[PDB]
Amino acid sequence: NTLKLCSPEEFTRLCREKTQEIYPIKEANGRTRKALIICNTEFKHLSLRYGANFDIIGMKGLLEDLGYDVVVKEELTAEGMESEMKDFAALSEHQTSDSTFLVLMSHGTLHGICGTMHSEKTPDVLQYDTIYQIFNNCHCPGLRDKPKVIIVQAARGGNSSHVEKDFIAFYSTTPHHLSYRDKTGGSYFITRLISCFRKHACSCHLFDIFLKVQQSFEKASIHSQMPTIDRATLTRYFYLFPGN
Repeated sequence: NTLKLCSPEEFTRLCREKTQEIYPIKEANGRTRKALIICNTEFKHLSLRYGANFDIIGMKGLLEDLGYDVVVKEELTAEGMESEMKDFAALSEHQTSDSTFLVLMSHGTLHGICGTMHSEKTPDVLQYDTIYQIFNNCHCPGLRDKPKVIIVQAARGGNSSHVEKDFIAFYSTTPHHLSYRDKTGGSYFITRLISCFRKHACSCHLFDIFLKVQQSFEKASIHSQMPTIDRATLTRYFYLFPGN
């Protein structure tokens, strides 16, 4: 419904009692949190992703209610996705932010996300691996020691050096499986993620929220779809303290 807010009190208490178990938060005055959504709907050779727009609008609304200014880029090739993420990684405003969310929504393969021109004769895939190199500590100084949260809405095979740390990835389903949409076309993963954030971001850290999303797919099955936490290297709890 609406994003529920953390009291200033509960904010200040947790930042004081658990200072070394929590990611530090910037107060909103000079804060410039940034978030990126990449979504491909139409494809040169692959089925249309009807309803993807509902997921964009829902997740842009969630991120804004959590204090992020949201960049949305749509219908990209793999090369274009690479280019936008590098431009996004280099943005001044990460210096005055405490975190980021990367939301990727397209057709997917086992190890990558598809661009608009992808086909098995004309492969146009961005490896998920490449995301980690673009945003790591070496190549994105603005987000060092800050949580980089990746949300991936995609099928996962159903299309018929220096330190890496402070990442978490939340995939809509498990490897080799598909993700499903309701009769209006909205993704179940996105719909339940949004409502779970809106109820619990005020009092739960990120990993606890992800887990409640996964519990809902056990309590209310959707075929074999099970959101998956992947390649997680967070070193502290990530509280959002909405409203602060």
